[PDB]
Order: sequence, then structure tokens, then C-alpha cells
Amino acid sequence: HMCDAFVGTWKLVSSENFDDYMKEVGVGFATRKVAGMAKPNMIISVNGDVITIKSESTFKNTEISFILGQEFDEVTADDRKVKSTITLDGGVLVHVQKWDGKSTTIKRKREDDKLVVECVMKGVTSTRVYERA
Ligand SMILES: O=C(O)c1cc(-c2ccc(Cl)cc2)c(OCC(F)(F)F)nc1C(F)(F)F
Repeated sequence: HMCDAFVGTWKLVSSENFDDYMKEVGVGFATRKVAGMAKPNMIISVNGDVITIKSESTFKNTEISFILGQEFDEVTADDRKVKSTITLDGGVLVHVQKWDGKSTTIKRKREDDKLVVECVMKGVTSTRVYERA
């Protein structure tokens, strides 16, 4: 029952400062433009200790499966090869990605009937709001 309120199929409904976030991450122009249009469906499921987060969109389809606190390899939508660790902290999923001596943190929170994603890279934050599909 660890992630019960996160489980389901979610659709992206709003985004703020995502281009800048991507610039800070180091995403290039063409990828930024095309990824920025995307309205992904995020599908979160749990089976025993393994959480799966799928992202389905027009640009790229991504999928990660993981155990909380256990590092894994991830290829991101912008094609970074990163080392990822996802933990639960006070009911918030906290995802850190490490690559090329860089780091970014993505937090996912249930807020009212929405799932809010806040991505941070040094100073720059983006907020992505999903609603149930
Ligand atoms: O949750 C998110 O909505 C999300 C979605 C994407 C994303 C997903 C699908 C497409 Cl087609 C394009 C971009 C993403 O791409 C990594 C980047 F931002 F570095 F490009 N990062 C996040 C993040 F940072 F917040 F986890």
C-alpha cells in the first residue's frame, strides 16, 4: 500500500518553466521544442516492492521499474544515460538522477486530485501538473 495514491493513469494538463528547466539540464534546441509540445500519459503501477512509471507520448515512450532506495540505470526522454535513485520522503516520491557529474531532482506529490511534478536543476524549477486520465 506504499504508493496507493500515486497508482493510475495520468495526463499532463499544465506546465510552467519547462523550457528553462530543459536548457539547464543541457537539452538541445530541437529536442526542447518537440518535447515541450508533448502531453504525456504517465501510468504508475505497483506489484509487490516494484513500482513502474511509464510515460507514453508522441515524442518518446519511456519506462522505469524500480525498488525504493535502490539505484538503477535510466535512459531519459532526452536520451541521457543516468543513475537514478527514488525514495519516499513524507509521502513524496523523490527521484534523483546523476550523470556526467550533474544532478537533477524530480519530486512527485499528490495534491487534491492532481499529481504534481516539480523538477529542479540548480536554481531552475519546473512544475508539471497531471490529472487522472
Ligand atoms: O515528468 C515529466 O513530465 C517529465 C517529462 C519529460 C518528458 C516526457 C515525455 C516527453 Cl515526450 C518529453 C519530456 C522529461 O524529459 C526529460 C527532460 F526534461 F530533461 F527533457 N522530464 C520530466 C521530468 F523532468 F519532470 F521528470
